[PDB]
Amino acid sequence: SAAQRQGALAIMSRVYVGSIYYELGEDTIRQAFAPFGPIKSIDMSWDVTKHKGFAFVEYEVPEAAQLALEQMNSVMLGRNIKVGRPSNIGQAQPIIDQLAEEARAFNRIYVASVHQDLSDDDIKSVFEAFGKIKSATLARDPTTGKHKGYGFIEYEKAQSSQDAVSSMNLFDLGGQYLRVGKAVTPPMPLLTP
Amino acid sequence: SAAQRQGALAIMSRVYVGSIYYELGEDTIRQAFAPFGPIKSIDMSWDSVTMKHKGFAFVEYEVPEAAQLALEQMNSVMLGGRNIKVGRPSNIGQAQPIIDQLAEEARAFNRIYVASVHQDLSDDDIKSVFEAFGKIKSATLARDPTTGKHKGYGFIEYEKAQSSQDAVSSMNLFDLGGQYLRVGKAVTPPMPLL
Repeated sequence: SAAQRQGALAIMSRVYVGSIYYELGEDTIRQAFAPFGPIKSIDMSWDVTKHKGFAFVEYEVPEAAQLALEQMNSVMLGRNIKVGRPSNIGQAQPIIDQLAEEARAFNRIYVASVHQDLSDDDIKSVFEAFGKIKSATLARDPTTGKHKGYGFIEYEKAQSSQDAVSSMNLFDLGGQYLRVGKAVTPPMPLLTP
Repeated sequence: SAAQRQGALAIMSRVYVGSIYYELGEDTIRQAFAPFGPIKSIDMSWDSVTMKHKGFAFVEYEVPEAAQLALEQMNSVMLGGRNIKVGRPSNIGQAQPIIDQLAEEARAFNRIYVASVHQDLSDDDIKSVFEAFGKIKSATLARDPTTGKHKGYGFIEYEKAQSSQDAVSSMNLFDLGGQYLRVGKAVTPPMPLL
C-alpha cells in the first residue's frame, strides 16, 4: 500500500552508527556521514553519567543510507565505528525486498557529494559519457531552488548505468569525491501499477 | 622490512565479526565467511564462567583480499536481518603505515582476486571467462601443495587497468555453477616482500 511502501522507505533511509568514541558528538557524526547525502536528522543515545556509544542517522533517501552503509564501516580516529541497518526491519523486509526488485527494472543511479556550482547539464555531460541518458536531475530546496548536493540519473541501458557507478564513484570532482551507487528503489515508488 | 610486511599481511587477513547470536558457533560463522575464501582459523571469544562466547570472534583468511571482500560483504544478517557487524581488528595502528604502503604498491598492478571458484573449473576456464574483459597477463588458481587441487580462489592479472576494473564490476557475485564468484581488486602487490 502507499502507506506501507512509505514506512519501508523511511526505515530504508536510516543507518545505525555504533562504537562512537565518547567525546564524539552529533557534529562529528554529521560531518562524517554527510558525503553520502544531506543528513535529515540524527538520534544519539543518551545516558546519569554522555551518549551510550551509538546513534541513528537518517538521510532524505534510502540510496544515501546504502552508500553510507557500504562506505563508513571504518575509523573516527583506525577502527572505531561500525555501521549497519536498523534492527526493526523484519516486518518491513517484504516491502523493502519488493522495492529492491522494482528498482532493477530501471537503470537508475544515485549521485552524491555534487559540488554546489555544478548544474544539471554539467552532470548530464560528464555522465552521459557512459551512455545515453534518459534523465539526469539534481534535487533542490523547494524554497530556494539551490540543489542539495545529490540527485538521480537514468540511462537507457543497464551497462551504461553499471559502467557509471564503476567509474564515477569516489571520482574527484572539485575538492569533492562523488559518491555513486545503484538506485535501491524505483523512480516513483507507489503509483497504481 | 620483509618481517614487517609479513606482520601487516597477517593483520590484513583478519576480520572482527561482532554481534554473533548466542547459539551460533564457529561452524555457522565459518560457513558464512568461507565464500570469500577458505577460512584459515577462527578465534571465538569465550567467558570461562558464564560458560559461553562473548558475542564476537576473529576470522582469519589465507589472504588479505578475502578479508577485504568479507569486510565489504558480510556487514549483515545471521538470522533476523541484522545481527552481525564486521570490521577490521583494533590493533592496526602500528601496522597502518606498511598496510597503506602495501595498498599503494598494489595499485601499480592490474590484479584482481576471485573466490568461490567451483572445484571443477580449471585455470584456463578462469582465463577464458575473464579474458573477455581484456588481455590477461596471468590467471592462476591457488592449490594445495600436497594434493594440487585448487582451493576455490586465485588471482588474475590484466594488461590494462580498465580491463581489471570492468571484470570486478562485471564478475563479482557472478553465478558460476551453484556458486557466486566473489571478485575484488587486489589489496597487495603480487609478492609483497622481495
